[PDB]
Amino acid sequence: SWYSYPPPQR
Amino acid sequence: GSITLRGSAEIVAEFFSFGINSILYQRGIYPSETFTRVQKYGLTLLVTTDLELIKYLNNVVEQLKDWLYKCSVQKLVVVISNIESGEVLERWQFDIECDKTAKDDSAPREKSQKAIQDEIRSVIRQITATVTFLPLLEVSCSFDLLIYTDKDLVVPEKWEESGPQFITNSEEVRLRSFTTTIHKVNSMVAYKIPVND
Repeated sequence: SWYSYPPPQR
Repeated sequence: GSITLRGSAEIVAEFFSFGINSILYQRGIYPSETFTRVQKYGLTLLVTTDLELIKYLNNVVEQLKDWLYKCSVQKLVVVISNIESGEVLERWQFDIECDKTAKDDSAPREKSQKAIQDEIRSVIRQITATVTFLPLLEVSCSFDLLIYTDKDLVVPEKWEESGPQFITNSEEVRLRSFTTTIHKVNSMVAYKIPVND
């Protein structure tokens, strides 16, 4: 079970 | 204080933050006018004073301890993809081990810095080293931070429970690894493999 961290936006 | 993991987490925290920051410079996640070159772990490594990023890693480091150190942290992956139009091109993956059998806790200071210097030496170098090994590169790519746990990992909107995505087509190359009775850190980076057709 590993995580996924989303990137910025603007 | 009679802490335990905090010690390893201290080096592991600064270690990740240093190795990570360097990644952005080595990769090109933002203007180079924002980082500072320093001599840490006994060797020269670069860092950045990016508030937004510092805020990104702050939440990561803060929870890394609370969410990760309170659930066992084993590995870390970083998915870097060109935002302009290049999909996933670079994926930096490093392994993190916190606490390696030490119920005793009867030893003054349990943390290896020397062996650490060697790893961190190659970690900061391997990032910068491979880059030079790459035929130029600097795209406004996007970031994807991956964390590897063990037991059931409960996440809301902060992270995405998965990881197996293992990109689409990239080669992974080992750089260095270190394992101590107090912690183990591995290092391996992968990038998109050319020759699609």
